Parts: sequence; structure tokens; C-alpha cells
Amino acid sequence: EEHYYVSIDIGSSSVKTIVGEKFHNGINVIGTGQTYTSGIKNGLIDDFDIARQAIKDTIKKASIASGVDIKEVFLKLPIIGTEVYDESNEIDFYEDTEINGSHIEKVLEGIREKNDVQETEVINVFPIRFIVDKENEVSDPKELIARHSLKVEAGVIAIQKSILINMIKCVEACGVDVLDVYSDAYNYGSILTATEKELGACVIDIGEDVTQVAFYERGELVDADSIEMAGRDITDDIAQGLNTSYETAEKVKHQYGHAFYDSASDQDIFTVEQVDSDETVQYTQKDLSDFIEARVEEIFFEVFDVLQDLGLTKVNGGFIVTGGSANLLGVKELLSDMVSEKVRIHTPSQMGIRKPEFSSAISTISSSIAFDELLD
Ligand SMILES: Nc1ncnc2c1ncn2[C@@H]1O[C@H](COP(=O)(O)OP(=O)(O)OP(=O)(O)O)[C@@H](O)[C@H]1O
Ligand SMILES: [Mg+2]
Repeated sequence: EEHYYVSIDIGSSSVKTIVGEKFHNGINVIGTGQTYTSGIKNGLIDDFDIARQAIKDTIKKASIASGVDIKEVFLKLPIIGTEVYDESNEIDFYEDTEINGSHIEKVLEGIREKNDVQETEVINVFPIRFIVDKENEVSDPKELIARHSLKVEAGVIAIQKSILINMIKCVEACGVDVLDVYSDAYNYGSILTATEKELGACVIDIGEDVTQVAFYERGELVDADSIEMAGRDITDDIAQGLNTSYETAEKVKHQYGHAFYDSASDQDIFTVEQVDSDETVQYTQKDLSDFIEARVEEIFFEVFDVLQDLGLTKVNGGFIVTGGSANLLGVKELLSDMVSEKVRIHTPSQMGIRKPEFSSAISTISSSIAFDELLD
């Protein structure tokens, strides 16, 4: 009777898998898997076989770590080729009907059916509110008696069919079933406080190839997008600036990386190899932070451009930065120097996943739980 929730994040840098348990009104992580791969680029499958093997290896790792024979999983989908919009649907009753999870599922399904865009598929439909018998608004209609109808006013996330199909295919080629998919646009709602989600908060996830942006207000997702600029570009800038290899630039980024120049130490020194020579050059943390700060600043300017385009300039709920690149020192200080609102770095609380790169994978689990609770 043991119930586990397994999520998979097919990242450009690494595939991440989490095995979760419902505990103390939250999630207990009993196992994780992580595999760095080259099969994924810009959040999409670049080499099917390599990606497939990476996913398989990650599922194996999580299975060994948790002691669970993983057969069914929940898959996150990146905010790429994605559209967010509002839609309503209503189902009719011709006799007094006690509402249950099946009616909710039906009325939500109708919204999936309403989409007639051939290239895209609706992946998530989440209720904003319910209306019983055209007049009575409710948060949760279950166990209420409807005499005429049940309407839902919902948020909808649709994605390019090619992405959905390919990701699911790649995962299911590893001997597991994909139970459901969850867009990160929906997922990131879980890392926010009720206050943040109410006032108007912006989530910025800086990964390797992709930076994702999602805005929430009045307790619901408003809109989302992604930018093709993240950690890899920071590394590129380091490699170019220090005239070193990409590999060395990556290691240097982890070891001495700092995103705020004024706070970076010129007394903290390190040595680096050269590409066009056999000689070695010494650099300081401040020298490095010059390039790192320039790139991260550019990323945040891209984020501001997205917010301006979406008409979401007012961010009273503040900024919440996550993802692997949020591991960099000085990120919070830089963004705080760029905005008048509150800024924080989100890191999952559970032991084993206290790294910001896991934010998506854990959130996915929450998402699934939420729907489980909704369709009761
Ligand atoms: N301690 C650290 N300091 C600086 N950067 C780091 C650190 N740890 C990881 N990173 C960077 O984070 C990035 C990977 O983050 P993450 O795992 O969130 O990306 P992903 O989800 O695999 O890729 P994407 O979301 O872009 O498809 C890499 O660019 C890596 O260099
Ligand atoms: Mg990611």
C-alpha cells in the first residue's frame, strides 16, 4: 500500500530523478539520481540514444538509492514552445448530482478538447475557480450537490507537440510509463510562499542552456517564457576571457565563481592553462567575476525584457532565483543591485536535494500530488 512519486527532469546539463514520499504534509525524499549528459541541448533532445541512456542510468541510480523498483514516473516539461492562457468549460446535469473527482476531471478534459491548434497539445489545465449552477462560486466543488451544472474557469498550458511526443518517447524507451507531464510554468508555483504568489512574484531559473521565467499573481500562474542564455554562456565567457579550455572554465566557475565584482576578492588567486600556449596564467576572483557579472547581468536584462514584453513589470511579490547557476556567489547581490524588490535564492529543503538545480524535479512531485488531491 506504499505510494511513491517519481519525477524526472531532462536537463541540458544533467538528468535528475527524485523518488518521493508523502510525509508530514510535504515530501520526504528517499532517493535521487543524476547523470550529466551531452544528449540534451537548449532543453531539447539533441541525440536520442545518448539522452535515452542518460535517463535510463538516472532511473537506475534513483532506484538503487531509494530501494524502489521504478516503473511509473512524472515528467517535467521545460517552458519552451509553450503557451499560457485562460479557458472555461461547463458540464450539464439533468438530476441532482453530488460532485466528485470524476466530474472535475470531465470538465477539465473539455478544455483540452477545445484546443484546435494542430501543432500544439494542452498539457496542463488547472482550476482558478469553480461555479456551481451558474451562480455559486466555490474553491472546491466536491461533495456539493449540483442541480444544473458545473463550470470551471481554468488556466491552460499548451506545448509544441513535437517536444511532448519526443520527451515522452525518450523516457518510455527506458522501460517506464509516463503517468503525467507537468510544465515548469505550473511547477514553480510550489517554490513560492502564499504571499509571493498573491502579490506578484517572478521565478527565474538559470540552468545551463536555458533560463526560465515565470510570473505568479493572485495565487495563480500568469505567464511564462524562456531565454536561451544561462550557465553555459557564463562558462563560454570565462573560457574566452581567460584564454582557457571550456572544461577548465567550467571547473573554475564552480571553484572561484562570483557574480558581483565589488564583493569578489582580488586576494583570492588561482592558476589556469592556456589553449594557444603551454604557459600558465594567474588570475584573481575579481578578474573572473568581471566576466561572470557581465554575463549574469545580461541574463537578468533578458529577463526584464521578457517581463516588459509580457506586461508584468510590477513585481511586488519579489524575485526568486533558482537552478544550478544560482549556486554562484553574488547572484542575489547583483539582482538586488538591479531591482528595488526583494530577492532570494530558492533551494529545496529536503535532505539529498538541497541544491537549487533540483527545484524543478521536486516541484513536479508537488504538482502531481496536487492533482491527485484534486481528482480525489
Ligand atoms: N557551484 C556552482 N557554481 C556555478 N555554477 C554552477 C554550480 N553548480 C552548477 N552550476 C551550473 O549550473 C548549470 C546546470 O544547472 P541545472 O542542472 O539547473 O541545468 P539543467 O536543468 O540541467 O539545464 P537546463 O535547465 O538549462 O536545460 C551548469 O551550467 C553548471 O555550470
Ligand atoms: Mg533546468
